[PDB]
Amino acid sequence: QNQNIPRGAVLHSEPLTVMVLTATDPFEYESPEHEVKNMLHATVATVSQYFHVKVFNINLKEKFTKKNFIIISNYFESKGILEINETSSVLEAAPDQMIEVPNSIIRNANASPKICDIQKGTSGAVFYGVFTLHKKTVNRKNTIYEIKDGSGSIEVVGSGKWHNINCKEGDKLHLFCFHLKTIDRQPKLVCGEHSFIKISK
Repeated sequence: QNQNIPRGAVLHSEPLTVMVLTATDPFEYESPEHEVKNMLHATVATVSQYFHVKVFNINLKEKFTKKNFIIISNYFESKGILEINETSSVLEAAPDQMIEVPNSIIRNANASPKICDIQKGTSGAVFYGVFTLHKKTVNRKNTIYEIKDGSGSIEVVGSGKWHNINCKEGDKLHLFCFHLKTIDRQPKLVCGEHSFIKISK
């Protein structure tokens, strides 16, 4: 711990134009020092790639609206996820900087992984996606959300803000930035600091 770039992460200084595809509202979370912090999640695309983005400056909420074009620089990339820090630059693109993102990229960005492919993951691998709730178990300390698709079932462990969420079997759980851990010799998805869940009917 001597530079702020995480282990195995990369600093990108050069400007990158992206189109915003989706974004969450700002939400509060807790830092390891128990400070209340604020961020949002977003998905953005270039003409050739999409990225999930952790946005650590909620003053950027209006810039991260669907179909807006923005230019990012001085941001980190870690495990394929972009991180927009308070020190990052995020500017509104000019008309001559807008780009044409193919629909295939947008469909891809919006696709969820199958649970069987999540189950193949290495310890610590990070996943996002929308899954059907099969079974919920609220414990003293955390909640087990068992999600299922045609490829398999897996447990999602929620604690803190993600403990005892208001949902029922059959609802869809939109998971942001969960990661794989081995518990009872079986892959489970668990929260990290920046995890988020949204429920839909």
